Order: sequence, then structure tokens, then C-alpha cells
Amino acid sequence: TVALDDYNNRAYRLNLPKLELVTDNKVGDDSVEVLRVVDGSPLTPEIAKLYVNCMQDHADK
Amino acid sequence: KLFETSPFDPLTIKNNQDVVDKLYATQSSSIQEVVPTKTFATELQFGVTS
Repeated sequence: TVALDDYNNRAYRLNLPKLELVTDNKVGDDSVEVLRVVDGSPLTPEIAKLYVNCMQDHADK
Repeated sequence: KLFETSPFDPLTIKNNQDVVDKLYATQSSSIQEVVPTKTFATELQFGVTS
């Protein structure tokens, strides 16, 4: 939840299509979810990089 | 500042078509009445060619 909210805030700050959680599975410590781009634009390496960066400027490198 | 990012640079554009294209590139940075997505067509015809 916090990761998705943070990515949405960053996507608002610098213009990028937003993400929206379709389904998820969460067993033990292993989780897999499917996220859909809201506007339907194809996935871009910038989007993946921004989502991977997680808590940027809030935690250490 | 009037705009966070200018709608277009007037010196760059050369004709009316260039103005339209630039407005389409920077339209995300503005507050849009309708956020663009994939379009929908209700009429389509194809005339015979040479």
C-alpha cells in the first residue's frame, strides 16, 4: 500500500501515467500483484524504474 | 511565472500545423477537461483506389 501510494505521488510530481492494482497474491513473505496503467499507455522502463526505487529521498540508498 | 511550462516556444513553430502538434505534446502538463485515452470511431469508409 505505501509503495503504491508513494509511486502515485511521484507520478503526479513528474508527469507519468499512474498505476492501479488489479489482483494480488500474498503468501508468507512472497507477494505477486498485477498493476494496470490507468490511461492504457504501454509500460515504460521509466515506470518500472520509478516503481522499483520505492522510498526515494526518504531512506538511504 | 505565468506558466510552469510554456504551452510552446513561438520561435520554434513555423505554421499552424506545428502549433497544433506542440499543444498535443504539452497537453499533459495542463489541467485538462478530458484526460486523453484511446479514441473511439463510429463511422469508417474506404474509397476505391487507383
